[PDB]
Amino acid sequence: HPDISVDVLVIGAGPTGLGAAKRLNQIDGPSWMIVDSNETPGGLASTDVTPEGFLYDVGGHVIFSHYKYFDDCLDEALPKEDDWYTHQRISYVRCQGQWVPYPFQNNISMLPKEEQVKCIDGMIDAALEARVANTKPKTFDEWIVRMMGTGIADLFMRPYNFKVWAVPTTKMQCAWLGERVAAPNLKAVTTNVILGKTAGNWGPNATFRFPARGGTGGIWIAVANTLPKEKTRFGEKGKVTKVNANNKTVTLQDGTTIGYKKLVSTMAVDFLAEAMNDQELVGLTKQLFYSSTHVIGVGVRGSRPERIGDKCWLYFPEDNCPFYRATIFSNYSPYNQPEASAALPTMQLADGSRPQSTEAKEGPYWSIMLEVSESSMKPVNQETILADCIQGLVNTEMLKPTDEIVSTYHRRFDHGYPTPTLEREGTLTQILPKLQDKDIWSRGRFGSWRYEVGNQDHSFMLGVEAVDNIVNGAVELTLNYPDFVNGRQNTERRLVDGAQVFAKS
Amino acid sequence: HPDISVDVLVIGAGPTGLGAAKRLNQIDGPSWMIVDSNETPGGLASTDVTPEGFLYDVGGHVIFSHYKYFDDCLDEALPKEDDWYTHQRISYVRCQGQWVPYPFQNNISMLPKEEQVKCIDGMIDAALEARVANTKPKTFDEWIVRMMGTGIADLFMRPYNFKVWAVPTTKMQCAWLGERVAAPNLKAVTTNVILGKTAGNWGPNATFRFPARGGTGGIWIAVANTLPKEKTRFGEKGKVTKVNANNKTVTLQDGTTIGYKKLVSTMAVDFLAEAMNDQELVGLTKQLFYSSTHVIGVGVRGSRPERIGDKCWLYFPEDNCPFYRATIFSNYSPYNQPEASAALPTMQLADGSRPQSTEAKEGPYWSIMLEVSESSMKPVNQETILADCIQGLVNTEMLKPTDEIVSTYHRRFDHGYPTPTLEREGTLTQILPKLQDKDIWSRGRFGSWRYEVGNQDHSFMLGVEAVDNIVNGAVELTLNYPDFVNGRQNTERRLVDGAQVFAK
Amino acid sequence: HPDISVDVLVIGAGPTGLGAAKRLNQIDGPSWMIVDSNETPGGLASTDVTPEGFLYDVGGHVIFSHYKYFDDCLDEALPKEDDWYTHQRISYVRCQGQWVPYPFQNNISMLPKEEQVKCIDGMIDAALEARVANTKPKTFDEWIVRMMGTGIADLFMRPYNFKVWAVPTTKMQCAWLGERVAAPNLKAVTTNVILGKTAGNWGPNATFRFPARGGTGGIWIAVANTLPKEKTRFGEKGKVTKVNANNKTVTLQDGTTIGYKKLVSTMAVDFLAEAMNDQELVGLTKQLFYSSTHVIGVGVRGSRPERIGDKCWLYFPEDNCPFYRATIFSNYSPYNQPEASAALPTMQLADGSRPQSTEAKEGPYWSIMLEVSESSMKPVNQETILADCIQGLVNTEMLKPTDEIVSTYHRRFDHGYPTPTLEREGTLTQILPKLQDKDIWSRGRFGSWRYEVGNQDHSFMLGVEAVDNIVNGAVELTLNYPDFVNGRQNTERRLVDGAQVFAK
Amino acid sequence: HPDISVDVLVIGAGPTGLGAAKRLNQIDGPSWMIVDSNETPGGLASTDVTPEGFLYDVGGHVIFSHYKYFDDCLDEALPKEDDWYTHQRISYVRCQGQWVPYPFQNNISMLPKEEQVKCIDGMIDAALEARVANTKPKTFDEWIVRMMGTGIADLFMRPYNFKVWAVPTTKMQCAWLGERVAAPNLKAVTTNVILGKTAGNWGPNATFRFPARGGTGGIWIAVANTLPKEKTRFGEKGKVTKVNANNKTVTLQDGTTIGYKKLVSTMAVDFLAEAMNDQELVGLTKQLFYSSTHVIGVGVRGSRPERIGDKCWLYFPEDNCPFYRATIFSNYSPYNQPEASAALPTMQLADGSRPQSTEAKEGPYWSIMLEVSESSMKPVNQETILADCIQGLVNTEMLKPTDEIVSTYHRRFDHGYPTPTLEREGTLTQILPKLQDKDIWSRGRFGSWRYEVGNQDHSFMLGVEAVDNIVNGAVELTLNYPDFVNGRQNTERRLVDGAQVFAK
Repeated sequence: HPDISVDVLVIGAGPTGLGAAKRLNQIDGPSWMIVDSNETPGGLASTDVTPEGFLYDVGGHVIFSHYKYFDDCLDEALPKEDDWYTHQRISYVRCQGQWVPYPFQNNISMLPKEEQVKCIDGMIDAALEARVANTKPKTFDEWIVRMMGTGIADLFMRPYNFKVWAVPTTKMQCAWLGERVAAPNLKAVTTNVILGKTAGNWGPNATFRFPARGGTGGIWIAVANTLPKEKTRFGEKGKVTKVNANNKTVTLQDGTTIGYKKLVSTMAVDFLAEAMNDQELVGLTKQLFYSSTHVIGVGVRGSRPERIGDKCWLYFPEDNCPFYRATIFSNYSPYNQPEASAALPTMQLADGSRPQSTEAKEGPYWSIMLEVSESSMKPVNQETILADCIQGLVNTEMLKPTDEIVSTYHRRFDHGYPTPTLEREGTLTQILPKLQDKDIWSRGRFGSWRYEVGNQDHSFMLGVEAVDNIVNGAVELTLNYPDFVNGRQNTERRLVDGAQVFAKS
Repeated sequence: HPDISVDVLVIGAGPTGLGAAKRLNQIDGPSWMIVDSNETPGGLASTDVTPEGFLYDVGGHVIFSHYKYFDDCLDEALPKEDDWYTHQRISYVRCQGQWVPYPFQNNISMLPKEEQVKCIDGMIDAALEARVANTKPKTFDEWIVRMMGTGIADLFMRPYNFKVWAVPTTKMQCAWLGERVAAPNLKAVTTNVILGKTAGNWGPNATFRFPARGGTGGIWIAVANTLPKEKTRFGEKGKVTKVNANNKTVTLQDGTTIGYKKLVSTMAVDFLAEAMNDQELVGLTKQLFYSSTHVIGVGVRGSRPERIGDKCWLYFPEDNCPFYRATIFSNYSPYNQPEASAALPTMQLADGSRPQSTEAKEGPYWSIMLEVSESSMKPVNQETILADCIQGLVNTEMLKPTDEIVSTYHRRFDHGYPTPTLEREGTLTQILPKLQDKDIWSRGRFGSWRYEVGNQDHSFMLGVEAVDNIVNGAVELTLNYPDFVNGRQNTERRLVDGAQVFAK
Repeated sequence: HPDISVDVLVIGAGPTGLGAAKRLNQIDGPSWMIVDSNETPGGLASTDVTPEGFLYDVGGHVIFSHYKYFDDCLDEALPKEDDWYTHQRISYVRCQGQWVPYPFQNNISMLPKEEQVKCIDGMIDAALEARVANTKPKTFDEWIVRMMGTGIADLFMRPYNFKVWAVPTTKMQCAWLGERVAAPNLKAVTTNVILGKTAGNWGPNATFRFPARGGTGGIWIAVANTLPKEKTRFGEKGKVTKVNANNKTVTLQDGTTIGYKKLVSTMAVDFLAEAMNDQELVGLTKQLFYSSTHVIGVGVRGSRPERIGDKCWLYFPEDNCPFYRATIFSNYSPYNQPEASAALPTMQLADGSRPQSTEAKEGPYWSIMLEVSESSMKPVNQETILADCIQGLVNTEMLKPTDEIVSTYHRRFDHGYPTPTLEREGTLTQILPKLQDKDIWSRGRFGSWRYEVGNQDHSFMLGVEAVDNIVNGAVELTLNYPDFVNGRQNTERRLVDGAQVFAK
Repeated sequence: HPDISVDVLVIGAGPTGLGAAKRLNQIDGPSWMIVDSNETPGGLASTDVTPEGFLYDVGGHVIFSHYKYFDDCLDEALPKEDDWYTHQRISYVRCQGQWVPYPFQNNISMLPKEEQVKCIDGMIDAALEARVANTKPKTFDEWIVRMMGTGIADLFMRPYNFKVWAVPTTKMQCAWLGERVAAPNLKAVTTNVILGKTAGNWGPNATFRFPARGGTGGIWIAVANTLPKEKTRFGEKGKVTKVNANNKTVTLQDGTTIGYKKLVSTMAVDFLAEAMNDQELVGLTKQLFYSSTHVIGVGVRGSRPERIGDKCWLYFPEDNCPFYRATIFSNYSPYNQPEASAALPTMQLADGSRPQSTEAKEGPYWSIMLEVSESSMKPVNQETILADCIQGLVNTEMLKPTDEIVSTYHRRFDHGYPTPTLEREGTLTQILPKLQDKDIWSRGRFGSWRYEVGNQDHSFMLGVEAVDNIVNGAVELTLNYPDFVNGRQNTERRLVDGAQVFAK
């Protein structure tokens, strides 16, 4: 008999595990327990802070919720109106010395005329081909070129996606992008070129909310806090080392054994296979491809520069900088960096030179967060990446050579992005049924390895739906039908359902 | 304070209400109650019997299940292997003196060659057009011509569908038919013509199961039997006469009042509106269109004729008979008609004449079930419809003039088919949400009026999913995404879920 | 026995008839003569002069030669270098206050950005439709929209062409436009829009040459001058009044009879039918359609305005003026109007006011030539059309209100354009072969009624090829295959062929 | 000064040179002479005879005339109705043991069903592709697959054309096939399949006429006989050995020199270049591809076998025989072989064995004429080809092993077909204008090297038109616009034109 026994054991307390736990706790039927090897819940949705007081998420983290249930839990966790800040979804593509409003194709009036001609000519070819198309695109690359035409694809989506995924667009699938037909909106694009007009895809109703304090990681701490503490086990005490799927027993690092009837595993599925000592699953899961993420944070002295303005996130297809995306994290919340009266010495100037004075001075401060990808196809020199990113900041005109840097941050995350390669589904449809046959619901960004349902809200719901499948026979819609859950507002499932209402009387 | 109070009240004990009841009874959380004006549950999935012992369902009833939950409840209700008979899904189209295996277009090799030419030419036009199509069809008719071409459409789907829906194909939407692109499989059609082959869409894996006894109605009586009797109110005592949506109170015919928190109503939504005395809802529901169904049953003396054989259901596009579909109901089960030893006099010959003898004679017996549609666009002479059907049976060579008829059945069901008119959705998206905001889940063949999810399994699951939405925040998938539930095996929800397992 | 007998009689001495005559004269085999009711040859390619000394062609006449034969004869007729002026083919469309270089679609960068959007959107639609099109356009209108899209069609080709043809574009065929597929060059149009480029279809190698003196009429007088006079009969003496096709006899105004073996008739075919007293043919020819042309000329005091510059011809789609086309005729030759030292009083200002001073002042002078169409579907008030045109010149900013007009000209030509109606070919198929069988070669702008081969060179060659068919069994290529002759440099036939070289 | 001088010198008295001569003789203007290395006029349109009396053309020669002028000259040459025989254009494709009527695709009902399925499926692919095609095919091969689809292309046109051209279909252009859009008539093909119908493209309307005597060679002998003898120089005396283009002098075998103003050369343009000793042209003409033709004749004892019947010519795509085409030459005229009473010994049986008796026996007789192509890409063993052809006849069931062969004929023609390779035009547009600059009209099957205008009627007209260009400035339409001349009835040019009528 094992040290402790529950009906449903949840491994991991990132958004996915927390979702499983939130639904288990709501149902309050079967006994359950959630473990995590980290004392702080949140997983990849956590937040670090430098010794100098600059918070950084694990790269740009921006919530768009497809589910009311997710909204219910965020609201419960952070209920005050000043627990959040609201911003418009402002993004740009850095291209040939310009900040081009997203979406790129609707804004190429900013490029030289000769290049506009090439772009439009390419999209004309794409529109004429789309008119007689009778096949679906088979690769990400085909999808890109059919949507954009060659000239536009070459400027942004092709080089950008390589810098993101660290694999060529020709080696990726495109089903994950959804069911929308790959075809240009030629009229929209030429209309903006003719009018000499720019237009981003944001406005008063295209907004997101960011937590006032603690960064994204604050959300999950708050959510976790709403669970019964005695049913949680976070820290070294909660680190799983072995899973005997046959005995439905899990062994933690401190030797504790847990018996379960159903397992919800949100750890990376390749780590699960190793922990199960299953050679067959180990074999299969090493067929899955992923990239690592280097997050670099740069704290800068001064009020926010006019040139940065209200920008939120930014895309970098060009090769004059190593990052694919930058986030003006200081725009998300004034509490993401020290207040103006806090004193910090300048560490270096943006151009790498030493400051004239070593003395500590006041702010105000602003803050840039950058992401660099790494794969077996795209190596990252960890000893020079910070300095190279900072050089990239000068090259892209985000910093002047003279800008004062008061804080740096660099961290490498081994499992960053699960790759939508051509082979992914072929591999997943062998792995998941084998785990399912053992009453193991492997779910999450790396639990189920599906980027298209790999955001915070998706992950959370993957955990919720896993519990709902386990207990109520619910369809696991997010897991199996990304296009379905993404094409609708999911209003039916709520933090308070009829069940708990009727029970309370 | 009303006479009774329950958390969830279910109106109607046809397949839909029974689904609601079964899910409620499984969850066993909220209190609930199910009422019906009929002593026998089943609704349009019931079975009648003539005084001579011939059973008849409400027209051809053949189950194809999309849901394990449904199978679970059917197995629970009728657990024995001898409770069921298995049959292949054998259907034909009567056309120009021949029985053409379904699907029609794959079997036009049976028609005269000149006609095959016309058919193939039309489908060639449809293929070339589909090659450059970039719009979806907007009407049932357009959908048909794009799938089949003009020649084929005119031979079967066009005239047949008018006989079924009792409204022209140009007046119906086509979304209900699924997301599949409207375009011909030219190669499969020409291949069969070239090889001179016929081929039905059945075989050892395209089967269905039919209850050994009591006809389709027997399923629902047995499913109803698994419910706690004290939670059911069936008969005149359970006939709903008034619904007060404001006070969440229902009043039965015998004056009984029932308070509810949530209402699952499976009666026809136009009847519900009337019971609510809600004049706005009455106006909206009057915008919906439906056809009535005449079910005609004919019991015949003799061993099953070889010309009939293993046929199960049959389609009739042509003018020489008023029915759109016939079912050889005696093939579905030997208990659908009297044993051979049963003595019965001949009532008439199939040509309409009086029999030579009035003496009761033995069988064996076989049995034909026919359906005729009626609507405001397609009236039917009620007084002659039986005799017209019988003459139709002679015209199509299903009966010989000399065949001996020993039993007849005819019943008109006012609400037969909810019609997928062009207008249906615009009207429903006004009705269903308005009812929803009053905490009324109106669901089922006429409860929510969507034929594409209007079979027994769909109906049953509409009831299940309505309860599951009310209690467990489930998505009402069947109701809102026909294409979704119909395109997969719905395996997740079972009669015993983790919930009930952990409970013990 | 008739007064005169020749092998080949040529009726009419405009370009077509003179073509016939030049070929007959070069071959110098069969006997022949040529008649015309006018003393001065040239037909609709003649030139008038006002009492004030301003020349006017019969509307805008610009030669583009598709044939070396035609060149040879023009060079023979006018061999001196200073017999000609050369100009670039500079044309513009007047639109929304702007002179838009031709071709219009390549120059819409001159219009407001909002107009450009509408034009490009329209042309995108046409490009996507052209990608799947598998029929040819049936009407001029279809052809226009397929080529240009709606937005561009509506700004220029549609309204302009109604103003020209005096019938709606929907009533005309489109084969006469040639064999090019009706489809937009979307890339070329969008590229010029993107670059903000304008670009005319002219330059150092897109030129025309114009006669130094006598206007276009000078060419035909001089070509006619190369024929032997005794084979000509021009004036009242040569007016044909009767054609007896069966007796191969023609009667002149003065009673002279001329017998012929072959007849080349270049007068309007409807006139020919009347002269033939052939009611079958009168009936048929009356089915053809044509428009009348009002040629208005305006002589203006002053040096050529900068706003006018080197413009040659100009198109006017808009309804702020009655003319469809203006020509800056004073740009074609300095001898189209008086010398600067010539004194002329001002007849009126462009604003319509007439000054009290009759003082004759000197020049220099410039000149505008205008055309207004008339037909049964578009009447023209002959009494006001001059003043309306002049006000149109003010509306389009060709003239200032204060400009001083020193000469006016207005003449109506009954047969102006032979219209390419939908019915034209059907009707000509009944007419031309009927005449052919009577040994009558009816040819020319109204002789054979085909506008696409109705220019001076085409006409000339229709006459040449008629003779060549009569004498040498040549194919009448220009008559039957406009697309053929228009798509190549016709170099083979020359004023001096091998036959004449060897004969020496 | 040269031994003899003329305005126009014609080299070669095949159809092309004879066409030039006929027109010169008719015009009777410039002086002229025609020479040939062969005492008998006709070139590749001549006829041989075996010692046993069996006539053979240079392969199957069947006249389809596109020109009235050609008809005129043939009718002049052989004016009696009994100078000609008329036959329907009857042809078949030998495929998988069947004689499939031409055109092949309309008759695939004769093939096994599973193969019909493959053919139709391929043509369906081609039809759907043609529906969205926006390019012209670039190779003969692409043109074939677009017309026929893969399956049909593979059975006939692909393998057959390799056997004809002795180069792959992928190495040939396709413009020579005309302007017709490359697309299948899918309905025509499916219809005959569905109906199980076969039908050739012949009937009482589709006929040809063949000379009663002397084979095709007899036409040209008779036409040449209409020329003034004194203006012809045929035989060893007429063999051109040198051409001095600069001096405009030709040198014959016997040393005679002829001066000309204009040269119409109908010899192979590669031999012309050699005779001109022009190294630039010799290099260019060596870039032209051509195949050699082997003609095999087989005379057989017996009345015409039923299996052969009224067949005229036959196509052989398959590898079980070396010939690409066979002609039942004995069907063209009873005078193409000895009369029945003529006695001839049997030379061998079809299976190659000796006859039982070596004595002469009577007919009747019939006759097969066969064509085998040869090129650098496809060698022919000259020593075994006769035997291989005869075996092919047995393999194709044209001869029984027992049939008695009474005559054999074999002859190799080095210049057989001028090949429409991808490069042909690039080369010819360099060669022809250079010759044209030296007043040399190089014209004919190998004179101008264009197969699509390489028949007897085209060749004749190439010469006629060459003269007409030289003397009358006519356009050379046949030479430059094959599609134009082949798409019309050319009725204008006659053996007696107006010119000759007016002269008398």
